Amino acid sequence: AMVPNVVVTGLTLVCSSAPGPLELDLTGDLESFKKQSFVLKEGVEYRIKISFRVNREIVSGMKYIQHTYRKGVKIDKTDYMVGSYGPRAAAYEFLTPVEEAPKGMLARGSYSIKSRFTDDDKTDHLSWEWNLTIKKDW
Repeated sequence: AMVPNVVVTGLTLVCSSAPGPLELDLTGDLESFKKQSFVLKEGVEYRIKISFRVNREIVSGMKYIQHTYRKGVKIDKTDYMVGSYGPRAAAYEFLTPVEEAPKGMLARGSYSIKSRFTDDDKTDHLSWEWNLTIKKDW
């Protein structure tokens, strides 16, 4: 009861080219993302931004983990060391390095991503699943 020490609040694809917002509110119903997708134009640059709050005490070794699937088949895994954080009023933001969306006809289509935010105590701060659809155009 009932403000947890760590609350993962959002995922955003930061993409200058995109004509609309690309945000998941992670304080919401996580199951809903499975039938939703972010659309990205092929080859566009973007970062993933994870927003999270620390409310009471230091947390060490925060880590963001992504696994990428295509048609239910695992194709990639990436781990990002986020670091050690103490409490503060404002949400922290972790940004992945710039990446490009896949490009070329064979690579277009939908991909699913399983995301986890954890720490060196292996706490399941949040796990969620979301989809990315790569298209010729926005």
